[PDB]
Amino acid sequence: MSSEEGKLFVGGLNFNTDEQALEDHFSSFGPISEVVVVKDRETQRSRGFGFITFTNPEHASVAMRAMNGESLDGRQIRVDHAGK
Repeated sequence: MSSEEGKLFVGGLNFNTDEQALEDHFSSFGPISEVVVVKDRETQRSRGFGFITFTNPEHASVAMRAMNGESLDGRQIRVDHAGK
């Protein structure tokens, strides 16, 4: 992305993954500018893919560093930094 968005790409999201679930855990790892999660509109259950925006690429970098392929809600997710 080459931008100060700090957006990370999370894959394999847990079914019980939400904007708050992702924001809370990723917040702990680093600042969260914004959070977005793709889920079922009829089941309201995460589909295994979501987007998370950080304050700065540096913050985005820490989260993927501490979460890439790491058990999120008991299910490993892959955080590929959109920007960094």
